[PDB]
Amino acid sequence: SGFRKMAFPSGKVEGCMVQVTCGTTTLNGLWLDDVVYCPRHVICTSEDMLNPNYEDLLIRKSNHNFLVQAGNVQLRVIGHSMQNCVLKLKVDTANPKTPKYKFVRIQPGQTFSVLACYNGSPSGVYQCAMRPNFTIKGSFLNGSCGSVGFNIDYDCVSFCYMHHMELPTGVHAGTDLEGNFYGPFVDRQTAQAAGTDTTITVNVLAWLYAAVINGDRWFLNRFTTTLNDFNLVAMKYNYEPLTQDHVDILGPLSAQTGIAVLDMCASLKELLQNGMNGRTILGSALLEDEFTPFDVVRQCSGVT
Amino acid sequence: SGFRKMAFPSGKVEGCMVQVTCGTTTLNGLWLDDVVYCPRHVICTSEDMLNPNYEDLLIRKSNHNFLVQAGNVQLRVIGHSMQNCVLKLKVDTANPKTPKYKFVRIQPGQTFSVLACYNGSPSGVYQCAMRPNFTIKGSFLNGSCGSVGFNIDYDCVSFCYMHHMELPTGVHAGTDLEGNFYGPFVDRQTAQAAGTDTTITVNVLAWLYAAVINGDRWFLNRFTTTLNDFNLVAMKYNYEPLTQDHVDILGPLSAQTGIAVLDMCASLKELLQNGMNGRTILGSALLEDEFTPFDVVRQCSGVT
Ligand SMILES: COc1ccnc(NC(=O)Cc2ccc3ccccc3c2)c1
Ligand SMILES: COc1ccnc(NC(=O)Cc2ccc3ccccc3c2)c1
Repeated sequence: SGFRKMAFPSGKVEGCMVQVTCGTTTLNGLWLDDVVYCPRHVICTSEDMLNPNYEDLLIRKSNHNFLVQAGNVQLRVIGHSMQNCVLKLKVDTANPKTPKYKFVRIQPGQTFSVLACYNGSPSGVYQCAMRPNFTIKGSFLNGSCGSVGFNIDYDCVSFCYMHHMELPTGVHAGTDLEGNFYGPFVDRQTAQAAGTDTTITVNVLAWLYAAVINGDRWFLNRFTTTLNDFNLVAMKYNYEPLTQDHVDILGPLSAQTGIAVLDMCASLKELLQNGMNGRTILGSALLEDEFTPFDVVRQCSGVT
Repeated sequence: SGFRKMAFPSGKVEGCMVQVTCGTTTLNGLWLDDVVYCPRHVICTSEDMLNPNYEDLLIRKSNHNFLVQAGNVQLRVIGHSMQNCVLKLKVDTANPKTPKYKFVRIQPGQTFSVLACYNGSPSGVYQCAMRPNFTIKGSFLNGSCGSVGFNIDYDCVSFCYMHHMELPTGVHAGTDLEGNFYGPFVDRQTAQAAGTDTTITVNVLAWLYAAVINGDRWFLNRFTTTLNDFNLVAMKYNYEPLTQDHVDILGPLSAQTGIAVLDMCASLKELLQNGMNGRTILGSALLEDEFTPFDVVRQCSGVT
């Protein structure tokens, strides 16, 4: 037993991290096959960020202006293009460490592991979730743009995120590996306030089921509720509406503990209205929403 | 900006994980050079665990009784020995993925990354800390024994922990890579209640400094304290005593924010006596003690 925010092993992804420099700007790039993916703002000078015209800026750039370095060996750039907000640098060498991969655009509420990088070097790995407002609460400094978010399906790396921006609230913005930002964020140095960050209700329910599996059962009561009654209380606390599909997704957790989904919703309603009263669940004093029901089932079974 | 429980990249460690089977028991092993390290309880049957005599049990075992598998290739065991609570299986092949390494016995309060494994396969990575009572709050299931705890000094992996036991409270027990358990734990299926788990005060101070760096300054007050006055309040809340060495360790964080260590102790005293009042610090509703001051400085600087 035990419950932790566990990230996927980062080994396969580490073998893909490279350093991309353009002018005085160095950031991280994802080297897959003979392509290096990186946030297109690598071409901007700090003044250009204020109101950038990426196509105009990119006209002044040639292949030899992008320095790509995998460890300490320099890679030769033989082509460059812009796809949405990512530059794809075709190199003369295919990454021999390229794992089996996919580019996925994840749904809000889904989780992924981040391999935070500086100068093409992996520094740390941690778990994140795409918030319902399309921001992520990561840990990024200057030099971290180009860090990637990913999941692993046994041996296939599903890249879902690339870090590009820090927002005024301290949260982060990024794109899928096709250069499209999640949400309404643009790669411009302008204040882009995020929307209301709602709670991923299904994830909280999955983590309350993980808490039951672990031995923390103080919050379980003798009450039940209905989807409609639950959503009246969830809406008040900025919780995402609960659907029958969410109830079905919770199936293996509801069966494992023997506790009905609606019975757990009733316990969540009482935690929302009455608080934790100084108590904790899985060592947390608040309701955790960054474990999808898949993460909980995986951790409480034995998947690798 | 942003603050997360970040683990070191697990790539170097993944290349060392193998599966060790003995009888019907399969667990994980650490393959470094021509040696495979594993918890010696791999030789026990579930009945043997009740009161094991490891030397007697190990007499009935030969090299051919230990099955070592690195991925899907079988490794040949040409020697076996017991060192404290770890079996060292000498194999005929040196691990070509062996990174530069060290075996360290960490101090209580120190942190490390865990690469949780099942059948020699890495499943997840997360950060842990050695509690002052020598337990860890990990996430382990059956098949996870032999999972390792480690730190990385640029390119050198310092292995500090090997998972062996789950304790009645749900916490875990393990050994350093020389087979000595941290704490008074023994590899026997007997109830071994842990001692009082105290709070690593210095780690909470480092994480309160990280919170200031991040923009969360609500808890900062106009008060100060002395080491002796702070420790009177810390003792009451089961907090570890604060020494001048802890104050010195906090140096780069105290300089970075400009806030004296004793001024931050005063804010910690008010958080202890008055609680959080429904507020949060770095998205947590309780005082986090699993970021050493080194982790905080590292995350709030740019180390890889
Ligand atoms: C390379 O350029 C990058 C990289 C990463 N993040 C950014 N972010 C921004 O510029 C957005 C921002 C953030 C905070 C503000 C705070 C106040 C007033 C405006 C603000 C605008 C730019
Ligand atoms: C291979 O053997 C292993 C592996 C991992 N953990 C264990 N742990 C134990 O046996 C200790 C324990 C835990 C919980 C109890 C609860 C009640 C009564 C006694 C208890 C004893 C043994």
